[PDB]
Amino acid sequence: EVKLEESGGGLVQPGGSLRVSCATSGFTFTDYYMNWVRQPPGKALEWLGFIRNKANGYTTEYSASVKGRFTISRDDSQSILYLQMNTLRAEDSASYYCARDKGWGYAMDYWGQGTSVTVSSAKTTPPSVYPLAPGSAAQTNSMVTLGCLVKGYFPEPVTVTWNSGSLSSGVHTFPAVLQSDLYTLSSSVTVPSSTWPSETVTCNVAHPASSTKVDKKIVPRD
Amino acid sequence: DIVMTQTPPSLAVSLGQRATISCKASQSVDYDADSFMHWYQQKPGQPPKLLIYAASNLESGIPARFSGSGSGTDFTLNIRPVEEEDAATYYCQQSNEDPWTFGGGTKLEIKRADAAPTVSIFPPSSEQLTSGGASVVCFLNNFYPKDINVKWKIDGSERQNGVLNSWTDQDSKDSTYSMSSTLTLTKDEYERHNSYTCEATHKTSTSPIVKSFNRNE
Amino acid sequence: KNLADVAGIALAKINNLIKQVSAATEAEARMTLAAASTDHSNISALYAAASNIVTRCVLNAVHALTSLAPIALTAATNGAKTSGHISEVIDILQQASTVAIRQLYNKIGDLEKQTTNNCGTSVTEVLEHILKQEALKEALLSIVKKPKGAPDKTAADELVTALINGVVPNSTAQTQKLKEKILNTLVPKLVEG
Repeated sequence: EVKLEESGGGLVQPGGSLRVSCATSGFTFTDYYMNWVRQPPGKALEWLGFIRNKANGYTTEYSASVKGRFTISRDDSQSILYLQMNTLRAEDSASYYCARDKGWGYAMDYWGQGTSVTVSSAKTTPPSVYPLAPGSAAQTNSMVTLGCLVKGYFPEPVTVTWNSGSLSSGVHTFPAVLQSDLYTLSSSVTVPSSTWPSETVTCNVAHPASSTKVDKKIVPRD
Repeated sequence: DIVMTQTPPSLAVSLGQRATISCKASQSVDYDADSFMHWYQQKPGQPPKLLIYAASNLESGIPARFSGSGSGTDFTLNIRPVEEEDAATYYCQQSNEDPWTFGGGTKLEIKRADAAPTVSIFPPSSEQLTSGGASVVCFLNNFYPKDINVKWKIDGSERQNGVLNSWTDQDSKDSTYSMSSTLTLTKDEYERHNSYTCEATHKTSTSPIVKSFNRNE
Repeated sequence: KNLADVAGIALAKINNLIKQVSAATEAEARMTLAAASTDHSNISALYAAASNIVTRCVLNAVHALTSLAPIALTAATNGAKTSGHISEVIDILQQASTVAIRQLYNKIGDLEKQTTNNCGTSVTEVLEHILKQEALKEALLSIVKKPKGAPDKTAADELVTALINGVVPNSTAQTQKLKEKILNTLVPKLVEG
């Protein structure tokens, strides 16, 4: 039904600018107030501002942390919401959420998936993707666990799927760890021993900031 | 300029029991008898979901297990009975005075029966060795509670440096945790030794779960 | 002197009640003009509920004044004086040139008892009191309700805006925020059905 998506996130240099946008469908965009909310990694939600509808003058409210640097605007013809960010700082790095207001600057009843912004002077590094196959020390058991290691990328996030999403249960993707200004994560998957290695198992790693899509097949070791 | 204080910061509740999370406002967020306090649920990596608006109104589509109460400066959110899907962080928000502010959040953990981890170890891939690095990876999957200790032993002696651990958030379906432990060495240091073991000590057993491999096969 | 202290308190209350009747009747005047200029069945029913509230502010404030003035006059001058416009006597008493004071102090404590039930001292203030009342909210929701589907939220916006332009013609940031606050307090009832 109601759908809001966020787009435009990426890596920005300190002091730079970025515009994120929110495409909405499934409701009469013109009748609703719209909000922007952000959440820095590992921190609390933070309200940024809202924009009024046509009936109430298209005016805006902002939090003080963002007043003067950010500008919220909307396009009623295309039912799209914008947030324009200027003079970005490192602590502006967060996931930015577009959220529809339930009233007139009230509660937020619908939220988008969010778009990620990283403000940093380090540059984009594509990940190294290594397959993790059993060492054949504990050869047999009915369920076998495979993995793949995603090392040395920047910025977050990366997406990991197994067999193009067809293998979704029994998957654990672990949160990235930052060392030396590069992130590393790993992902495990467990499959029946009757299905590997007789059938193929591939982990698919996507890093939008580098526009890279990488597939690694898990082949038995050596 | 209203500050929101949630208590407790962390809470563990058994299935079927009651969870109570409280928000205390630095000044009143009410307008006469009408409240401007709202509650949100956020599962890890997902967008927040509105549960209760104006202190006590249950938003459409939200199960009756959630309820809110309070007035003026003190409010509570109630979950009865608690279910596995409730593993999440909960936020209060006030829209009484500009700017709107959020509480710091309360993480709810759902208790379950103790479960031992499933452990598997992986040698460095040949693709990574060519670049000069060597990562040994140990997965510890689907255990509870979250507290766990991993030791690495190279040729029988404990190694403390180059070890990085990462926990998943509590699973929404089975209420377990998983963790990955990565020991990264140089290719030169890796090829100097033969036997590599990760040892997991968890409340479910006094003896550790040990998985290992030998580098020459 | 103790009479010069209470005389100052009585005159401050009399001046405040006089400004209450001025603000409330000024709201009523703009509402009656706004009701006569426009020919809609719906918005006129709002002015009916609003006028009944504003007039009753005036009746209450005048009732308090006419009760307080003879009381203040007896205290300021113990010699028999019970007439209106005592403003001159307590004012000069307050500057220069006990039973009745006790009588007065109680009436002032009695008056503030009803300080919570007092509409504004300005036209913006009385307007805020109008929208806070259940009688106006009850009238507004009955107009926007539909028998089948949900009550119309866009019409509630329009009716409150027209009312706000009846009482306060020049829009302010406070008027906009006041309009949003009242409409927000009704959000639970505009989603029923």
